[PDB]
Amino acid sequence: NIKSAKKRAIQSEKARKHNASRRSMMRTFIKKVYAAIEAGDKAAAQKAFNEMQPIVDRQAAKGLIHKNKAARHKANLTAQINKLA
Amino acid sequence: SKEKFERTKPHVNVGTIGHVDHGKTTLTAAITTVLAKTYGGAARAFNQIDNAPEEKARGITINTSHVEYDTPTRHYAHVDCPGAADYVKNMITGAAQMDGAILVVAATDGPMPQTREHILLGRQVGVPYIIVFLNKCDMVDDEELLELVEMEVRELLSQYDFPGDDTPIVRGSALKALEGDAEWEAKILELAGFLDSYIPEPERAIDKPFLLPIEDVFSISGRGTVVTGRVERGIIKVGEEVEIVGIKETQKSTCTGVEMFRKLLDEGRAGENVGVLLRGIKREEIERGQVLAKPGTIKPHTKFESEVYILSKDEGGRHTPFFKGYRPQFYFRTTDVTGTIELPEGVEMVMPGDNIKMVVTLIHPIAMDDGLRFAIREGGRTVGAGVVAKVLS
Amino acid sequence: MVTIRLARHGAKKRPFYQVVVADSRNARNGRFIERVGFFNPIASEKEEGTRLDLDRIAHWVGQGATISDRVAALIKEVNKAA
Amino acid sequence: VTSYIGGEGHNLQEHSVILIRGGRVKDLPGVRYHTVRGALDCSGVKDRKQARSKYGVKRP
Amino acid sequence: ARYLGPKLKLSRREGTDLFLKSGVRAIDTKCKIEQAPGQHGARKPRLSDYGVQLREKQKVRRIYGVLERQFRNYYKEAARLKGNTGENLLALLEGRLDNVVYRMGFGATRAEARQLVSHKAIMVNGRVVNIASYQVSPNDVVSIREKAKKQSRVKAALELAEQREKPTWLEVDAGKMEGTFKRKPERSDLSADINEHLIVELYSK
RNA sequence: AAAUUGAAGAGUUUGAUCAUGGCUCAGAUUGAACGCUGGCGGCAGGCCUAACACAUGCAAGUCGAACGGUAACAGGAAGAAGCUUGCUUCUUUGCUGACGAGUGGCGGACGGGUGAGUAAUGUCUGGGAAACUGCCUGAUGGAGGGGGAUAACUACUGGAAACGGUAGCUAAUACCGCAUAACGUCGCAAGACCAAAGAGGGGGACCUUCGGGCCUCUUGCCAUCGGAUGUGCCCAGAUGGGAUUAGCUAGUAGGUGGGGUAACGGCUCACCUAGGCGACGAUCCCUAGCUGGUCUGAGAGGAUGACCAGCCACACUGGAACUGAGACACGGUCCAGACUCCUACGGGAGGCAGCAGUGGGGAAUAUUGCACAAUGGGCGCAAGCCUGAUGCAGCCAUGCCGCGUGUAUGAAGAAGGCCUUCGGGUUGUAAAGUACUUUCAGCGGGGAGGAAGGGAGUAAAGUUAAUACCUUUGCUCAUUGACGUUACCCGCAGAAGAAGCACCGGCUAACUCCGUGCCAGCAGCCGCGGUAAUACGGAGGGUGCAAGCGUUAAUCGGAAUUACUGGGCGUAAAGCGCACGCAGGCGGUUUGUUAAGUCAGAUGUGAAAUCCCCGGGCUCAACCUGGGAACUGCAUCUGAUACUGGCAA
RNA sequence: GCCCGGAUAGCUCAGUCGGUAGAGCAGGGGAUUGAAAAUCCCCGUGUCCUUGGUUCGAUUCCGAGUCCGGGCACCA
Ligand SMILES: Nc1nc2c(ncn2[C@@H]2O[C@H](COP(=O)(O)OP(=O)(O)OP(=O)(O)O)[C@@H](O)[C@H]2O)c(=O)[nH]1
Ligand SMILES: [Mg+2]
Ligand SMILES: [Mg+2]
Ligand SMILES: [Mg+2]
Ligand SMILES: [Mg+2]
Ligand SMILES: [Mg+2]
Ligand SMILES: [Mg+2]
Ligand SMILES: [Mg+2]
Ligand SMILES: [Mg+2]
Ligand SMILES: [Mg+2]
Ligand SMILES: [Mg+2]
Ligand SMILES: [Mg+2]
Ligand SMILES: [Mg+2]
Ligand SMILES: [Mg+2]
Ligand SMILES: [Mg+2]
Ligand SMILES: [Mg+2]
Ligand SMILES: [Mg+2]
Ligand SMILES: [Mg+2]
Ligand SMILES: [Mg+2]
Ligand SMILES: [Mg+2]
Ligand SMILES: [Mg+2]
Ligand SMILES: [Mg+2]
Ligand SMILES: [Mg+2]
Ligand SMILES: [Mg+2]
Ligand SMILES: [Mg+2]
Ligand SMILES: [Mg+2]
Ligand SMILES: [Mg+2]
Ligand SMILES: [Mg+2]
Ligand SMILES: [Mg+2]
Ligand SMILES: [Mg+2]
Ligand SMILES: [Mg+2]
Ligand SMILES: [Mg+2]
Ligand SMILES: [Mg+2]
Ligand SMILES: [Mg+2]
Ligand SMILES: [Mg+2]
Ligand SMILES: [Mg+2]
Ligand SMILES: [Mg+2]
Ligand SMILES: [Mg+2]
Ligand SMILES: [Mg+2]
Ligand SMILES: [Mg+2]
Ligand SMILES: [Mg+2]
Ligand SMILES: [Mg+2]
Ligand SMILES: [Mg+2]
Ligand SMILES: [Mg+2]
Ligand SMILES: [Mg+2]
Ligand SMILES: [Mg+2]
Ligand SMILES: [Mg+2]
Ligand SMILES: [Mg+2]
Ligand SMILES: [Mg+2]
Ligand SMILES: [Mg+2]
Ligand SMILES: [Mg+2]
Ligand SMILES: [Mg+2]
Ligand SMILES: [Mg+2]
Ligand SMILES: [Mg+2]
Ligand SMILES: [Mg+2]
Ligand SMILES: [Mg+2]
Ligand SMILES: [Mg+2]
Ligand SMILES: [Mg+2]
Ligand SMILES: [Mg+2]
Ligand SMILES: [Mg+2]
Ligand SMILES: [Mg+2]
Ligand SMILES: [Mg+2]
Ligand SMILES: [Mg+2]
Ligand SMILES: [Mg+2]
Ligand SMILES: [Mg+2]
Ligand SMILES: [Mg+2]
Ligand SMILES: [Mg+2]
Ligand SMILES: [Mg+2]
Ligand SMILES: [Mg+2]
Ligand SMILES: [Mg+2]
Ligand SMILES: [Mg+2]
Ligand SMILES: [Mg+2]
Ligand SMILES: [Mg+2]
Ligand SMILES: [Mg+2]
Ligand SMILES: [Mg+2]
Ligand SMILES: [Mg+2]
Ligand SMILES: [Mg+2]
Ligand SMILES: [Mg+2]
Ligand SMILES: [Mg+2]
Ligand SMILES: [Mg+2]
Ligand SMILES: [Mg+2]
Ligand SMILES: [Mg+2]
Ligand SMILES: [Mg+2]
Ligand SMILES: [Mg+2]
Ligand SMILES: [Mg+2]
Ligand SMILES: [Mg+2]
Ligand SMILES: [Mg+2]
Ligand SMILES: [Mg+2]
Ligand SMILES: [Mg+2]
Ligand SMILES: [Mg+2]
Ligand SMILES: [Mg+2]
Ligand SMILES: [Mg+2]
Ligand SMILES: [Mg+2]
Ligand SMILES: [Mg+2]
Ligand SMILES: [Mg+2]
Ligand SMILES: [Mg+2]
Ligand SMILES: [Mg+2]
Ligand SMILES: [Mg+2]
Ligand SMILES: [Mg+2]
Ligand SMILES: [Mg+2]
Ligand SMILES: [Mg+2]
Ligand SMILES: [Mg+2]
Ligand SMILES: [Mg+2]
Ligand SMILES: [Mg+2]
Ligand SMILES: [Mg+2]
Ligand SMILES: [Mg+2]
Ligand SMILES: [Mg+2]
Ligand SMILES: [Mg+2]
Ligand SMILES: [Mg+2]
Ligand SMILES: [Mg+2]
Ligand SMILES: [Mg+2]
Ligand SMILES: [Mg+2]
Ligand SMILES: [Mg+2]
Ligand SMILES: [Mg+2]
Ligand SMILES: [Mg+2]
Ligand SMILES: [Mg+2]
Ligand SMILES: [Mg+2]
Ligand SMILES: [Mg+2]
Ligand SMILES: [Mg+2]
Ligand SMILES: [Mg+2]
Ligand SMILES: [Mg+2]
Ligand SMILES: [Mg+2]
Ligand SMILES: [Mg+2]
Ligand SMILES: [Mg+2]
Ligand SMILES: [Mg+2]
Ligand SMILES: [Mg+2]
Ligand SMILES: [Mg+2]
Ligand SMILES: [Mg+2]
Ligand SMILES: [Mg+2]
Ligand SMILES: [Mg+2]
Ligand SMILES: [Mg+2]
Ligand SMILES: [Mg+2]
Ligand SMILES: [Mg+2]
Ligand SMILES: [Mg+2]
Ligand SMILES: [Mg+2]
Ligand SMILES: [Mg+2]
Ligand SMILES: [Mg+2]
Ligand SMILES: [Mg+2]
Ligand SMILES: [Mg+2]
Ligand SMILES: [Mg+2]
Ligand SMILES: [Mg+2]
Ligand SMILES: [Mg+2]
Repeated sequence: NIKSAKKRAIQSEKARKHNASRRSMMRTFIKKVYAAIEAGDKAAAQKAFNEMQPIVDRQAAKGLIHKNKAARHKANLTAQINKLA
Repeated sequence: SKEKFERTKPHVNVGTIGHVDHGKTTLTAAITTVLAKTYGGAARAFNQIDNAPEEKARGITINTSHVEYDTPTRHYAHVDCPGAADYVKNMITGAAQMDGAILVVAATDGPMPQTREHILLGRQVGVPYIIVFLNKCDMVDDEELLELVEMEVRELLSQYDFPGDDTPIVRGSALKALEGDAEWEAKILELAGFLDSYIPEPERAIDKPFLLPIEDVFSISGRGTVVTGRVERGIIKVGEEVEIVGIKETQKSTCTGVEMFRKLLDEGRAGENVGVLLRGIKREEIERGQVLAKPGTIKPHTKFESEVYILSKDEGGRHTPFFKGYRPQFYFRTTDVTGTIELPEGVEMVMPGDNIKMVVTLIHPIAMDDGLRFAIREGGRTVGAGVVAKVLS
Repeated sequence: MVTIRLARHGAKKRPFYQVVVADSRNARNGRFIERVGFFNPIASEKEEGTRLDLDRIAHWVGQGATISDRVAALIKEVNKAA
Repeated sequence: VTSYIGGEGHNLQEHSVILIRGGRVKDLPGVRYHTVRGALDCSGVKDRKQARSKYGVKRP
Repeated sequence: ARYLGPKLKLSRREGTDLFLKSGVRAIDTKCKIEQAPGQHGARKPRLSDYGVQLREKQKVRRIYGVLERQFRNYYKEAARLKGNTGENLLALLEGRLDNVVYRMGFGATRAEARQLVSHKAIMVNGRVVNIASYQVSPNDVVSIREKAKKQSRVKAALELAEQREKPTWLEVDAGKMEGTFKRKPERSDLSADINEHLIVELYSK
């Protein structure tokens, strides 16, 4: 390509390697809660929720995840713990 | 079109002349590799002098190719002529712009019919100086046989009105100097010395207004249509008004970049081959034969009086009388053109070897002024030289 | 970032600037919120020249609108200067 | 299509590229165009003086 | 831009004296006026309703020295202005600078006044003006500059203006070549012969 | 005060007529083209077809006050070596200033270009929100302790190149812990949970271990809550043509529940119900960017959407996401396809519907312009550097406007041409000649206004421990123009340099004759031309128009020939063969009652430009431009309730 | 830049290997009927695409050109 600001074509390739890793980490911790939900009482689910709550809020602050995404991942997920168990 | 051409060392337009398949084009290939190795100029090769399908399957050259070899004293500009009997028309354009030729007669074959036709065209058009070069040598290992050919070349030039005995004859194989033989490399370095010594500094016309005959039109995927040729008189500055006059009619234009062998120029001076660039003109509408003049200097004419000197059998021309309605080819600066002759009153017939004036109506108009020199030709041969007397149109 | 800038209208060799409140991203002559007076550089010593409604400037600059290099000085021209 | 060649005499033959303007003749059924005299290969009419924009002729 | 042809020929075709060839002498009696427009002036014309209108339009053009493109623009301005469309056509023509300079007396003919305007001689409100179609505003002071003041062509031409009717809407000094355009010209003040009515009709269709 | 003063007909069917009715013409135009003649200025304009293919130069960079770099480069300082001992050679020095490379940050999504698609996802007005919002900004003040590593640089290799790998090594506002938390997020609440980066201009006092510890200020970095700003969505009507397209439709139409979205939603799933759209045109088809406007018109309308400005859409063709405040990204990425290039045949580059330029297709349409001086726009603490944004330099009458090829007198009514009843007429005061001016071109000299600033120094006022730096304001300096031999002015010389092309039976201003004898040709309609032509060529008077004029194409007009304003249907074209009848259109009449229609008012809005009036500004004018009206809207809120409807008796 | 083909009286075609070119359709001095279907007579009415050469003599054999046809290349 015909720009010295190509740097952004690599720089962004370098970004998403990191950006996908922290994103994948969060959604595995959310999957850990959804795994605990289904056949489990008020114990294993809320332990997994207590683990992911710091992780989801942290990634919301960095600009990876928007604060509304994080708000739903508590709101709808706490309702699964509250209603079922 | 990147590096700027520095105006140092006098420009001279050189070119090879000689018989068919006589080491004429191969001489140009030898001069490049010899001069480029020792002095340290640009290299090039024998291929770039003549490629295409026409000059490979056959081997013979048609197009007037150009080469630029440099030396301490002067900056030369080569013009390799075709050489055959069929290619005399495009040769005369290459031979007209040439100042000092390099004749090519060979030590095995010797002088041949075309060699006499080439030197004939050189005199009437304009070839002041000439240098001989034996382009085989090594094939016939003998002292007496090779030197007998040198005598007949001295006879030819002196017979056809050149210096002859005074011309510096050189010997040397072109193919031997192409590889790397120390004896034959030095013998063509001697030819470069003979070019400097014999041919003097050429006299230009950098005062009277701009004119430039077109030898070959290009359509450079570049800039637009480009026209090549030697600047006959005046100068060419970039972004200057240029009127194209000659065949068809007349068209206004402007120069947007002059060059010298793929290198930039500010001022295209007189007496040097340059590729002048024209603005807002297509490939087809501009053709070969027209001239790049300054607006108002020259006007296209289709009728003119002219003092024609007809040749006899001894000089080389017609041997029979002719009457009004005869149509020969009139070679002006570059191109030729057909035209009907109208003789004066009190002249029944024009005999060969005679001085008379006559009106000449041309089929195509060409740019001309009073005191322009031309050479009439017909039937694959010369007819009569002359000069323009009066304008009519 | 909203900004108060000159728009450049008028004929060739005869400029007439329409000082105007617009978004920075929008083009010079294009989109704007509201025009706030004008400027005429080729007016000379006579009746009219430069007019700039200072009440509307306080509504934008007081909020948060940057003033361009020229319009900043046309404020300095209209208030005090002489 | 078919195109009417105006004026007296012409240089059109076999091929020859010609410019065509609109306008019926109202006589020849089918002909609905004119050849512009002067444009391209279609030359001007010989010896016309009055009305020479039509018929594409130069000054005298 | 200008006619620059045989000027008195126009007066015969029209019939009436157009003041094109007025000049130093008062009356011509030097063209066979009325009865010789061209080769066939003896031919009595039938003269249609389109004719009389087109003749009347050409009369007012040729008097004031104006061309169809510029004259058609005066109609467009005259229509857009208040009051009578006919009276405005004439009033806008009369407000021209080459007309005012003629009516002041600084020019034997209207073409002379036009050249005198053109050639930087005329000056109004301390400003030089080259334009013949300069619309002279009410309450102005046209005058000649000190360089070309009291030259050969003007002094002889001003003596002719004493024989002329002399407008009421403008005033002239005569001593120091100084004029004063006061009010806009009234219909009843000037002409009383050239019909505006027919010109208003011609352009309407 | 003003804001509209605006409405023409004629030829043509017949022996003649009046009607009906087509056909044609006079006028406006324009992204025009060609033709003929081919002088200027000003303000404009300039690939409509191939969204065709593109070589060559360019169009987004930028920051040393974020950091390693003791630096790629060019240059001072401690010291060195030659020898003309200051002339030269030359190692160290953040150390001279800065900066090629690089990580960072912020820009590249704006600003430019083109209408391929799109008949509604889009556009216009009017609404609503269920939203996000880098940089600007108003608060609330934090801003504390750590630690891997990571390029460049080596080191070592792979590759023809493009572009890698492996061993170290190191830097940061880069990167992730960490304590830390609010009116923040979540919960019914108790609780739990969630962040940051330091720089730089200066310093008296005292620590000096000199890296200066430490105080100042300016800026950055944060946390929500509010601005302003764009952007996402959503509903109302409006926005082409076709029924020789009447049936289309299965995530289809709704529900519950889960996921996902910045945000709601069949956005997407699982199940449930059987819908939904449709004769006030669904579906399918063809064509089409849309609007402000433009052209036209008496107006209603009709046509159109080049230039300027708003919005959408697209980027070699089909996809997908990544990065971001913003893109599913014209000059990013990755595939896929077609098309040209380079090679060591292994794999590679490749995107002008930027700006110039080119080849092509064409009736046809620009300069491989100069500059950041200017307003912007990007980054920067400032200088700056970048910009084909923008201005402007050229080209072309393609136009709009204003200038000019002189202006007086001039009778022998000359010559010559043309006509003639040969008496004369006419060309024609035309010309020749006499009076003269001499705006433009051409020369020679003056010379504005586009320029605001920025920079370097000064006196004060803020700041503070401080008369230092820093911030602000006066004040002295020397400067900044691509245009540019500028706008404009003044002297010079001498009418000198400076014309047009239509047609001239009729309609339509303008006729005499030599005619090429239904030949040559003319023509927009009626028609001309067949040995006496105003209708053909030609000479020739005019007629007409002017640096243009013609021809042609195209839209309206006239055409009241799609008629709403404003036509008809006995015989001219046109009453279904005649009934019944749902949907639809219309509906007698007096008292209530509503307020949908209807009207009155008011508020909001109908972007700017355009149009118009009043003005002003350039020598006037086009042109630009200040200020009002308007934008036949729509929306609401409150009232007249006669008239229409509804709901009543 | 160079290779090839094409041209014959007004139009459509015959004729040539040097022996000096013809046909219809044409048209004209031409008669019919105010012009006329069918009539008669009558000529070719010619730069053999142009020009030169080898020649006793060239359409015809050999150069050089004209404008047009189609083919292959060169990037200052
Ligand atoms: N033995 C020998 N042969 C040579 C020499 N130089 C050239 N040649 C030969 O000559 C030929 C070159 O002929 P040129 O006349 O140069 O080529 P050309 O100019 O294209 O030929 P034309 O265009 O036909 O004149 C080649 O085939 C060579 O083999 C030499 O020195 N010795
Ligand atoms: Mg995975
Ligand atoms: Mg996983
Ligand atoms: Mg934690
Ligand atoms: Mg992100
Ligand atoms: Mg001034
Ligand atoms: Mg700036
Ligand atoms: Mg027509
Ligand atoms: Mg005619
Ligand atoms: Mg004009
Ligand atoms: Mg009208
Ligand atoms: Mg009023
Ligand atoms: Mg009107
Ligand atoms: Mg009749
Ligand atoms: Mg009848
Ligand atoms: Mg033209
Ligand atoms: Mg033309
Ligand atoms: Mg010209
Ligand atoms: Mg312009
Ligand atoms: Mg296009
Ligand atoms: Mg199209
Ligand atoms: Mg297209
Ligand atoms: Mg393309
Ligand atoms: Mg380059
Ligand atoms: Mg490039
Ligand atoms: Mg530093
Ligand atoms: Mg750097
Ligand atoms: Mg981009
Ligand atoms: Mg976009
Ligand atoms: Mg744009
Ligand atoms: Mg854009
Ligand atoms: Mg363009
Ligand atoms: Mg467009
Ligand atoms: Mg558009
Ligand atoms: Mg919608
Ligand atoms: Mg959308
Ligand atoms: Mg609202
Ligand atoms: Mg918010
Ligand atoms: Mg940011
Ligand atoms: Mg960002
Ligand atoms: Mg933020
Ligand atoms: Mg702040
Ligand atoms: Mg407070
Ligand atoms: Mg407080
Ligand atoms: Mg604060
Ligand atoms: Mg660390
Ligand atoms: Mg470490
Ligand atoms: Mg490593
Ligand atoms: Mg390591
Ligand atoms: Mg360190
Ligand atoms: Mg650190
Ligand atoms: Mg960080
Ligand atoms: Mg903790
Ligand atoms: Mg705590
Ligand atoms: Mg709550
Ligand atoms: Mg930290
Ligand atoms: Mg600090
Ligand atoms: Mg510091
Ligand atoms: Mg401290
Ligand atoms: Mg908003
Ligand atoms: Mg489903
Ligand atoms: Mg997002
Ligand atoms: Mg109408
Ligand atoms: Mg439309
Ligand atoms: Mg366009
Ligand atoms: Mg433009
Ligand atoms: Mg635009
Ligand atoms: Mg939108
Ligand atoms: Mg694509
Ligand atoms: Mg796509
Ligand atoms: Mg898609
Ligand atoms: Mg993101
Ligand atoms: Mg988004
Ligand atoms: Mg897009
Ligand atoms: Mg997508
Ligand atoms: Mg691009
Ligand atoms: Mg692909
Ligand atoms: Mg490239
Ligand atoms: Mg490129
Ligand atoms: Mg382009
Ligand atoms: Mg082109
Ligand atoms: Mg073409
Ligand atoms: Mg250039
Ligand atoms: Mg430049
Ligand atoms: Mg530049
Ligand atoms: Mg610069
Ligand atoms: Mg500069
Ligand atoms: Mg700037
Ligand atoms: Mg600063
Ligand atoms: Mg650059
Ligand atoms: Mg010109
Ligand atoms: Mg106008
Ligand atoms: Mg004379
Ligand atoms: Mg000059
Ligand atoms: Mg002034
Ligand atoms: Mg200035
Ligand atoms: Mg200043
Ligand atoms: Mg000033
Ligand atoms: Mg300062
Ligand atoms: Mg100081
Ligand atoms: Mg300069
Ligand atoms: Mg300059
Ligand atoms: Mg000057
Ligand atoms: Mg000006
Ligand atoms: Mg004189
Ligand atoms: Mg004279
Ligand atoms: Mg006949
Ligand atoms: Mg027409
Ligand atoms: Mg006679
Ligand atoms: Mg006629
Ligand atoms: Mg006639
Ligand atoms: Mg005449
Ligand atoms: Mg026209
Ligand atoms: Mg109508
Ligand atoms: Mg009717
Ligand atoms: Mg009937
Ligand atoms: Mg009937
Ligand atoms: Mg019927
Ligand atoms: Mg009936
Ligand atoms: Mg019913
Ligand atoms: Mg009803
Ligand atoms: Mg009723
Ligand atoms: Mg009803
Ligand atoms: Mg109501
Ligand atoms: Mg109302
Ligand atoms: Mg209102
Ligand atoms: Mg508006
Ligand atoms: Mg306005
Ligand atoms: Mg007024
Ligand atoms: Mg005004
Ligand atoms: Mg004014
Ligand atoms: Mg003024
Ligand atoms: Mg206007
Ligand atoms: Mg306004
Ligand atoms: Mg208003
Ligand atoms: Mg009112
Ligand atoms: Mg209103
Ligand atoms: Mg309006
Ligand atoms: Mg009420
Ligand atoms: Mg009631
Ligand atoms: Mg009442
Ligand atoms: Mg009621």
